[PDB]
Amino acid sequence: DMTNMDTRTRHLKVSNCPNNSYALANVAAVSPNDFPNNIYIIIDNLFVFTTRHSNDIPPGTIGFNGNQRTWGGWSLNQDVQAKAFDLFKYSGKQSYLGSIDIDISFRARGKAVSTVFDQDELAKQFVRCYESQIFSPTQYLIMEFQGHFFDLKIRNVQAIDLGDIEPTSAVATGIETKGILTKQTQINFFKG
Amino acid sequence: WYAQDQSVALSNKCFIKCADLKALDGQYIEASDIYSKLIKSSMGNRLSQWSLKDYFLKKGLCQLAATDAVAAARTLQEGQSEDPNFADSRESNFLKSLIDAVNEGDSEQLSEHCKEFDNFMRLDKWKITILNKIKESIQQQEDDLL
Amino acid sequence: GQQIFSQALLNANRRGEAKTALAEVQARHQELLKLEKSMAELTQ
Amino acid sequence: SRTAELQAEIDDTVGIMRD
Repeated sequence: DMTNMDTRTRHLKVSNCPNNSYALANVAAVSPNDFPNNIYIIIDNLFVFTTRHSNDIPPGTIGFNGNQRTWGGWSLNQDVQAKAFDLFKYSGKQSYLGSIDIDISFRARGKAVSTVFDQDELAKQFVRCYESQIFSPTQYLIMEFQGHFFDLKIRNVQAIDLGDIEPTSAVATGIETKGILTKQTQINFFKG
Repeated sequence: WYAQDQSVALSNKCFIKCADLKALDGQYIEASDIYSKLIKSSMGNRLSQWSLKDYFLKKGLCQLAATDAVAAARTLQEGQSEDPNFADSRESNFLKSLIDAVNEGDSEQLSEHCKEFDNFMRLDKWKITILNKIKESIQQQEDDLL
Repeated sequence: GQQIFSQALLNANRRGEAKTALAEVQARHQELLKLEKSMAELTQ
Repeated sequence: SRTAELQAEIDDTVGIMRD
C-alpha cells in the first residue's frame, strides 16, 4: 500500500553492497528509520528500486551493487538524491509490462558453459525472485541460475494497461517508460 | 638497564630483540616505537650505519602491518632526509615500493617486490612473516570491497 | 647521355657486431651484476 | 678473464670474512 508515505527528499551515500544475497535481491536495503518496508523509491528521478528493511545499513545511507553503479555511472561514497515514487500516478494507465526483451551475457568470460538454458525457466525464475518491481530500459541485473552468474540488461520494455486485449502500444526504448512485472509478461531473451 | 649504564651497543642489542619479538607478536606499533628509539640512538654513529638502514625498513614494515601506510611514508621520508646512506639504499626503495603497493591495494605487486628484494638481499624469517601479514591485510581489504 | 643511382646493403658486418652489441653488453653486464652482488655481501 | 679473476678473488674474500 503506497497511499501514505513520507515523500521528503534525502541525500544518501553510495556504499559497497552488504553481501551477495542483498545484491542478488536487487532491493535497495534501507534502515527502518529511513523509509517504510516494501515500497518503491526513486533516486535521481530516474532509478527506481524496491526498499527492504536492513539493520546492517545505518540511517542516512543507501546500498547499491555493482551493476546499479554501472547503470548510474556512480563511484563509491557518491551522494545521490532519494525520494518516494508513485508509478501509478506518473504513467496513469500503462502500469504493467507486456513484452520485455533481455540481453543475456556471461559476467565472466572464462565461465562460459555449453549448457542448454531453458527460456521458460529463466522467465519463471525472473518472476519468482522478482515480483511487483519497477524496471526501466538499460537497467542491469545479476542472476544466479543453477549456480551460474549472468548479467541481464533489459534492452527494451513495452508498457500496457490492464484490459488491453491487444498490445497496440508501441515498444519503447526510452527510459521514461516503466512498468510492473506480472506472471504473464512475454520475456524474450537475446544474446549479449 | 644498559641504557642506564650508557652502554649504547648492549642496549641496542636488547631493544632489537625486544622490537623483533613484539612485531612477531602483533604489537606492531610498540615495535615501531622501539625501532624509533634504536634509530635515534644510532644516528650520527658511523659504526651502526648498516644497522640503521635495517632499522628504518623494519619500522616501516611494522607500520604497514598496522595498516598505517601514512606512518610508513613518513618513516621513509625521515630516513631519506636524515641518513644519506638510507636514501640510496635498496631498503629505502623496497619500503617505498611496499608503501606504493599497499596504497594501491595490489597484493601481487607487493609479492613481486618481495621476490625482487629477496633476489638481491635475502629476506630473513622475520621480514617474511611481517610481509605476509601486510599481504594478508591487502587481500582482506580487496575481499571486503567485492 | 643517361644517369645512375646507387643503393645500400647492410652486410653480415652488422648481422653480427650490432646484435653482439646487445648480447655481449647484457651478458658481460650479467658478470658485472654478479660482481656487484658479491661485493654487497662482502661489504656487509 | 680479468673480471672472472676478480670475481674469484671476491668470492674467496667473502669466505674468509664469513670465517
